[PDB]
Amino acid sequence: SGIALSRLAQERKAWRKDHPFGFVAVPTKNPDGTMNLMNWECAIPGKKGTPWEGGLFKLRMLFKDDYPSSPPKCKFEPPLFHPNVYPSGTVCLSILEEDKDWRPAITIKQILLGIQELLNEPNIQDPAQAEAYTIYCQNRVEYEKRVRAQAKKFAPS
Amino acid sequence: MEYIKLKVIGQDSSEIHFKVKMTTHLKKLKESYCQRQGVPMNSLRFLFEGQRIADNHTPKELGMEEEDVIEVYQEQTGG
Ligand code: NA
Repeated sequence: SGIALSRLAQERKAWRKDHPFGFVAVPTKNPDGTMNLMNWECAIPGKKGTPWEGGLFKLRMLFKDDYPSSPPKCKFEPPLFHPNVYPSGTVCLSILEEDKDWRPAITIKQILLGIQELLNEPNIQDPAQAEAYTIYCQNRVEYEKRVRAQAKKFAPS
Repeated sequence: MEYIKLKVIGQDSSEIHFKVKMTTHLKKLKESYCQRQGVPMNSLRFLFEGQRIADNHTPKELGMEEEDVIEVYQEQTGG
């Protein structure tokens, strides 16, 4: 799709110019050097001043041919312990839905930043992962403990 | 011619090959090449015999033939 690819080229150019510190977002390069902008390997740094700090969490971002009218799908690889990430790694987030808060004007920067913020402040209106969710609500201590062990597991070493 | 094979070569010696009608505006070829490189349309320039290829140039106009080479460069260079 010319429309999707022309926008993803703009996205990639802007990312290269300037993006938020610690964030990674690299379209997939084919064995032959040519580009697949429909599949991006990303990383989210855990937010500073929070139990997430220090973790660098890989997420894949997949675009469909009706991008930017459609959102990407955003998948943590591996899946993370967090109330709003399904056991699959797929992120439940309203800006990732046409029928909720996705609009064409949302950029990859805002997507990644949106998800970094979600990591830190869960939406209790969406239990995507019932055990992370139940612990978040009923045992914040155990929740914070698991969050710090997970940040530690995914800290660059 | 009816279709001619055009070769697009960059600085790295990589080639991508297009089958195009002589009649068709070379914008489509440019558009595809940029797509394969993952860069905007306005960021690359394409030259044949040292002259810039316009969007509405056709292989017929510029006198192109089977296996002719188009050299591609970064604008500026930038981009
Ligand atoms: Na959707």
